[PDB]
Amino acid sequence: GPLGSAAAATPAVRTVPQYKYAAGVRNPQQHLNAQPQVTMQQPAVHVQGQEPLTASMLASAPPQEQKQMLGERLFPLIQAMHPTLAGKITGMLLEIDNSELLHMLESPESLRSKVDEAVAVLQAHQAKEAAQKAVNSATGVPTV
Repeated sequence: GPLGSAAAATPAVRTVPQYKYAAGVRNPQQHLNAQPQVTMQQPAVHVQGQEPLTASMLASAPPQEQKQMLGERLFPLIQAMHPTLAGKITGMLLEIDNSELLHMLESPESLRSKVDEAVAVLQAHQAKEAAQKAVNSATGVPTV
């Protein structure tokens, strides 16, 4: 790496790291009939809306909301990823394990994978046994 941010030691700064570790534990059958272009496994969902919120968006406001839109502007965006399951997801992303707060700002996919994952954590902390008694740690008058 050029600067002292990450650590991977790879001159291949063109492609993204292989985050998909395909283990060869399964039985490698034939099914080698996939030569032409595959149009399946991908619905007809084009991009009609605008650019969503993520790490890229965060880096778009270095001297502005570099540490804000990550969990204070993503709210209207999460509702898209999850059935209006937001309201706390991204807001949590500014207080989660902290590692998700870092990865989300460093990857245009982390903010999404860590958000969706934080959802599993939000639901487990919502109406579950993770009910908090402290009501003074909450917000008072919502700003705009």
